Amino acid sequence: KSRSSRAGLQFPVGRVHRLLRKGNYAERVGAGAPVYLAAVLEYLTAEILELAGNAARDNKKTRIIPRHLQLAIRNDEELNKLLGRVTIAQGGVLPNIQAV
Amino acid sequence: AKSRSSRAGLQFPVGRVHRLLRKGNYAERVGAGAPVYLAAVLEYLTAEILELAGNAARDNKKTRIIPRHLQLAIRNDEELNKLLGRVTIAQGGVLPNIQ
Amino acid sequence: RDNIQGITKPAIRRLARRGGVKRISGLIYEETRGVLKVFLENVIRDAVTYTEHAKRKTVTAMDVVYALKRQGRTLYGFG
Amino acid sequence: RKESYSVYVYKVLKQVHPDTGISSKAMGIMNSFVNDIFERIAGEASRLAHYNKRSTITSREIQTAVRLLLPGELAKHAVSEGTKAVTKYTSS
Amino acid sequence: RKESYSVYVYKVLKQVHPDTGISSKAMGIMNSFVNDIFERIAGEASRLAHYNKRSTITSREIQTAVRLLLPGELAKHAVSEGTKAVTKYTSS
Amino acid sequence: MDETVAEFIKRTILKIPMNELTTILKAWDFLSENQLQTVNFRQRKESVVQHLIHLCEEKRASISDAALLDIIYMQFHQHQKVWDVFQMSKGFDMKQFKNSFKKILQRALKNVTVSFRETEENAVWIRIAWGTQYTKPNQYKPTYVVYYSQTPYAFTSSSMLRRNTPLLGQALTIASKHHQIVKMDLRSRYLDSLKAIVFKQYNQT
Amino acid sequence: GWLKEIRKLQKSTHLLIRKLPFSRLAREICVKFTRGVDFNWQAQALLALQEAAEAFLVHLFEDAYLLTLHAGRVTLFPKDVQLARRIRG
Amino acid sequence: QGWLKEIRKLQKSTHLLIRKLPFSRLAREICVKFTRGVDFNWQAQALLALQEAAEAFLVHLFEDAYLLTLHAGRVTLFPKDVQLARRIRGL
DNA sequence: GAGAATCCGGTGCCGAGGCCGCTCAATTGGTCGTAGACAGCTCTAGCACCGCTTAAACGCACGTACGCGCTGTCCCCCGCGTTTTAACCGCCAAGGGGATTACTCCCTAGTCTCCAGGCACGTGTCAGATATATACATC
DNA sequence: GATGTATATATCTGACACGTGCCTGGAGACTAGGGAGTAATCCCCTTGGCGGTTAAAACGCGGGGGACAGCGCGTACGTGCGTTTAAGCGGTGCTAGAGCTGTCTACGACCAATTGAGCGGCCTCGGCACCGGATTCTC
Repeated sequence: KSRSSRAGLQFPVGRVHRLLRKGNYAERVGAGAPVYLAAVLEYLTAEILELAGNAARDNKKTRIIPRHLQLAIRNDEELNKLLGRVTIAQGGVLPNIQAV
Repeated sequence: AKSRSSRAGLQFPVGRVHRLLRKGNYAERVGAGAPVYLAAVLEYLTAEILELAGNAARDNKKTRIIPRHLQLAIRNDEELNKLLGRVTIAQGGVLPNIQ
Repeated sequence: RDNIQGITKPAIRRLARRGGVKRISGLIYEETRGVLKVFLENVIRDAVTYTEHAKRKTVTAMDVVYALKRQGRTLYGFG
Repeated sequence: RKESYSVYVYKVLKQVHPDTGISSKAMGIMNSFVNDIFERIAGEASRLAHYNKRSTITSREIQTAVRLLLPGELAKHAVSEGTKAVTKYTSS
Repeated sequence: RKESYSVYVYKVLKQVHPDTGISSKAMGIMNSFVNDIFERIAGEASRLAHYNKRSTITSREIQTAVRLLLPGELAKHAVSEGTKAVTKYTSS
Repeated sequence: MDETVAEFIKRTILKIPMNELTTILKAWDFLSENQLQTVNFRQRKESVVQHLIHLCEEKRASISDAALLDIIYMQFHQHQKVWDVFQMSKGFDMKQFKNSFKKILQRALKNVTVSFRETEENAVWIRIAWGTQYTKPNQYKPTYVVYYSQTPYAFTSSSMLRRNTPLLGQALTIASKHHQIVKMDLRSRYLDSLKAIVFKQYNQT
Repeated sequence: GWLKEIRKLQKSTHLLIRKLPFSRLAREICVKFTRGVDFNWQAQALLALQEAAEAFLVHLFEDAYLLTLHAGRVTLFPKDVQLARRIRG
Repeated sequence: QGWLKEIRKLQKSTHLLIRKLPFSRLAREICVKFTRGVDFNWQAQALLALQEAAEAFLVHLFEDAYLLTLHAGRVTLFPKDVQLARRIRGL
């Protein structure tokens, strides 16, 4: 009967609605908005973690570490434009070599 | 029967800024002393940039401010160039800059 | 007594190797010690303000994260 | 007493991957990811409640904020998935 | 019915200058200047009502927002002028 | 004046509660009572100290007067710190003692800050701000010495900054007319218990 | 020569500037912008300063080296670093 | 010479360096390709606004990209210079 | 040592500032709930320091790989003169829809009430880290 | 062909995935009142087109100006190697400082009357934009 399971999501809906009430964003908050918002956040989280898990798998390690998210972000094209002004702790860089 | 800016000793309004700062939904509670201070800050900024503009206006033997004078008064001063960095003034043109 | 020479002559070399530079010149060792210093001012003067406002003598990690977010260079990994 | 988003990211990771573990530091990155995108979209859509002289945030404003804040194909997939969530939310 | 800030900029210009006229286009620039700085400061100080878990905007938050949003000497002159306005506002 | 001592005086008066701030400012004896009458004592603390600094912007300021204000602040908050008890042996005006201690300490290191205050039962409260030979003396971590002319005992405040403890001990032993300094087990919070455990033994040796 | 050194450092992830000199530098610069007051950095925030400083310097030297290959150089002169800041603004 | 007079002349006046109707037809052609079928009305001030933004952006881009031709010893621009100038920023 | 650049004057013209009507939004004033300043107490986590120890920097000597100025060559933009062309100005019609008002209705907000979920705490135990030792890749 | 270069495993080491207790924030319910969605309307701002001009763009051409390629001297930089210095571990102390729990009070929302400060429309007239004229400058 919970609003997370009623819409078939995984991210919470009551917490997002609580942060849209107490966030000073508008005077009234509709009911059709935060379910849409949680669905978009769940899609972006799955979009990152799929590439992160595949890059972790190709390095023969069964654990996700921030170097793997660094590689997955900087190798993808869409997240290169979404996260283009982002530094990541314990990051490292891409293996960039260039000659003359 | 008595004006707010006249108590403030200022020239920018006070009730209009307070009205926008309530209706803008910036916080659910607005302190009373805030928009007077904010209007004084806005008055000092506009006074500084017009005081820099009028000297360049008299430098070009003119008395009517065109946007080129505002462009020059922004770009020649250092600290306003730090402030208004990512702003393209309309009808402005560029500084005389060669080589 | 040197106070900026804690940045060493090869630590700049390690950062240039991470950047991918084959052969550093000379006076770079006197140049980078300028630039870093300037950048730290535009964090620390921007990060000592927030902790001044909340009546705290402790400069937490969230304050530096907020100052770096305000500068434009968003940092994620801490909090 | 100080909440976070670790459990939900862990559930999504165990959904789309069988047994791929995640360290306790990189999970922190995910917190500062998704306490950030929510700051953009649900911030920026608030701005569209002000230009049109409204006072509500419905699903349409969040839809336009997703159309703005994301590049092309990712935005198309997100807007295609969100209304798919809303339609099965309405007929509860 | 659609207000602006032309009259007040004209009064400040006639205060700090005797007869320097201003065109009807450049005055428009001043509108989009000072409907902008007010969007920054009184926007950004609102953020400092959220990090410290408050609900008010007093003079101190606007003071810190001016300390942040302006470079050095201009910020020093502005913070020196604003409290000078407030102190003669208090003893009304 | 410099623009460092104003922050110190502002922070010190912000630490003072409103219950006895007028008592502190009357006992400090630095401003005119008409200027005490001018200052509103009914608004909040975040502007009363601004008005008091703006009084002290005009007339007079130093580091010595701010240090003496810090001494009077510390004399009424003895519940906060934890004290230590010393004693000298192997061996009188206090003016020569002040001059000897200040000259020995300023010959020991480059940058120190010494401040005195006279209190009854021949007491002297000595505030020391340590430093190095390259930096300014840190005002915010002082070291306080309660010294008595009659008894060879001295009460010692702890601090974050150690490594100057045997230097201060030998400089105060040479600064006094003595040769030995001890360090007993007596480390407690309240000054009256240390006072009693010293004076029950000293007055009735 | 150097080529075994680059491909070792673009693989690891640890800090390069040592923690204690960077801490002393931050405590030096901080005391000038607060009117002579000490502070107490949490042991987490200095990592945030150091990570932002490393990321900024690495991106800066990458762009400066992109400038050095334009003019036929391989060597990275101080004319190159003071030009990759005025372009970026 | 000639160019030394033209740099002094064009940096003095504040005109529009691009003609109106070709820029308007280009903006309408780009606007047709998004959300097809319907036309889109343009107010007469909005096209002037977008033209001022585009002129200020292109002038700032050429003035920024010229500094990578004095740096290489050359005098003349190249498309390598413009593509590198966009590579530095991140646009 | 004279066409080109700069200052000056005259004249139309048109927008900038003064002026009036007015209306609605800012002022004044009295009411009440409550947000936050203020004090004091409690755990904790940051700083100072020290002994060791050892990993890395420091200083230097030297070989040599690029930096740079020079110069020859060849190609390639710019100024110029002629021809062509479309941008613009002003007008004239017309009509699509932008802004305004009415009106009902419905949908979100507030308050109360009930309990299932998400967080802090604690713990065995597998993932990797580093370390040594041994089978391939190569200028 | 010796120096890397990848792999087997040793074990050991601690983070972490997991299980439990538990406090409180999320769900159910429902009224109610302002937000707004739909309907109509009328003007007002935009679109389309005729037509004539006039600056403005396109196109050949040649000529100097500049980019590019080779090259020699040399010097400023990498590397090898002994030292010596400062950085890390880690351990102790140990206390300033976050924070958080009550309180009480000044203070800001909330609301009815009312009036002038500021907005809309209008009308010049001086400031200014342009056109033509008289006084300097480098090749």
